[PDB]
Amino acid sequence: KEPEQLRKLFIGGLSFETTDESLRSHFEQWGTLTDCVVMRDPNTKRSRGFGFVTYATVEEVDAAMNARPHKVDGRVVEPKRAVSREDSQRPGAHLTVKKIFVGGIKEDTEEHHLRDYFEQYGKIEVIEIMTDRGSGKKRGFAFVTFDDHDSVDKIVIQKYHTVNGHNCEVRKALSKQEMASAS
DNA sequence: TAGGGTTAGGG
Repeated sequence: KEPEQLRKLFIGGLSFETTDESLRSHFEQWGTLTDCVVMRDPNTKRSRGFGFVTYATVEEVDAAMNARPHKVDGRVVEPKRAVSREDSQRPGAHLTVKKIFVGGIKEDTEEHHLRDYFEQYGKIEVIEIMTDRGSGKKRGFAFVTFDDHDSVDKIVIQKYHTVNGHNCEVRKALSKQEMASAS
């Protein structure tokens, strides 16, 4: 059995009217639900506008994500891979982005090294292996842009990534200003 | 639109 964290989707933008039951009614169309909850304010019981659904397998999660866009109780909602409580504290953890930062890549890394690891996650649009503009020296990191934000979301929730023979660190790309704001 | 009484003892 796969870990609960990887079987779970965050569902944002729920209608006020959505309950555990109507959410379940919709998302069971793509597999067995082991968990399904709408988050509510404890005192007022009013919906917080989001919840979670958990499938019995990650394959069912993939099937649900392939069926976007999802309309639940008359509202288009925003399903996202569930980011752990720990990781949710990091700058940019919940951004909707198509680009990843790939850190700690060998100096002799070439585009094909990145394709041979990342193409299995989604359609690649742009690969940029970064060099210093003045010196031409390799800087040890790259950016990869995909055609679907879910490709990025599914990558960054995994721990290890092997490029050009060795582990690298993969994070959602923060803009120049976001990087400054995160410092 | 980021979590449900779900996060650092006591030796």
